[PDB]
Amino acid sequence: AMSPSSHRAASADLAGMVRQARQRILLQGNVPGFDVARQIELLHGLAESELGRFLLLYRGLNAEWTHRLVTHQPGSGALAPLERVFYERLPAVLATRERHGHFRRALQRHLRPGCVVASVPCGWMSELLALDYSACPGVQLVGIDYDPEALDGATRLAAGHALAGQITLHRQDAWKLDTREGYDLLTSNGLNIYEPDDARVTELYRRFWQALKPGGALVTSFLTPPPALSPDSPWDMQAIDPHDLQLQQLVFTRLIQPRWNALRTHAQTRAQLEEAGFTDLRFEDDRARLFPTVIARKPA
Ligand SMILES: CCCCCCCCCCCCCCCC(=O)O
Repeated sequence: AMSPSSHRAASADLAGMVRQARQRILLQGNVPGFDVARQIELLHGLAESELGRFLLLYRGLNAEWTHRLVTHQPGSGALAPLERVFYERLPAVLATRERHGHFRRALQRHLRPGCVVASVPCGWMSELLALDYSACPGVQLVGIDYDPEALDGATRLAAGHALAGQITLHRQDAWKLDTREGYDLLTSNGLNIYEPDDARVTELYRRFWQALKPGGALVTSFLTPPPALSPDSPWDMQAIDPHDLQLQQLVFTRLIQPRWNALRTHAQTRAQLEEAGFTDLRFEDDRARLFPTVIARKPA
């Protein structure tokens, strides 16, 4: 488990996080569509869920939960009723599954025989292990992650895979990446959205650029700001169910309080990537434009 190391049992910290969320409900009262009692029911649904508990405690996703959430097939599995609504209806969850699809299409398009593909942070390597390698013999896969549990999980997920022997894993802080021209393709999801400082994200992109061979490509992603937050929000409100958005807003803002709130526009992301040395940017937007994918080229 992610915790201890807080030196306490996770159950003790969880009770605290639940108490704090309950107080925020009681002190702030009703919201449109969800009275106090209903909010308390939502909090209980979170606390009864394995993923819900992880989010209450840690306020972000790790390798395990990114994989399990992103690869969830709607209607499948053993989920409690409310838990299933969270897995299947929240606009941001729908968006990250769309994004996952765009990552797969982009990586597949750019794959060539013998190429070296890196994922940073690799997590369980869900996207790379899902690709079709039938016409790309000799691909080498590289996974970098700072979480030893992520690397263990990648190994376990790849154990029966055709490319199990083509994987090299490294425990490294992604923010300190210093590979020089080692990869043809690099994919990254779930780092920039946790870093509110724009310059720190630009520097991460620069390390990605430095790690790519000339002519290589980066596939990454970013969460975008909603209309309340930015005059330049790309959100298509006609592509978002109003009630499910209200549900997400209550769950995120009041209950979980997620750490993935470094939201950036297409133009901001373009500026960062161009500063880092990338050209020929292509954006692959999800339907509501909550979580675009970007493919960025390093000049030959
Ligand atoms: C079942 C408990 C509630 C589940 C709530 C899941 C909300 C996840 C939102 C995922 C998309 C945006 C955040 C991505 C963050 C990341 O990739 O690390």
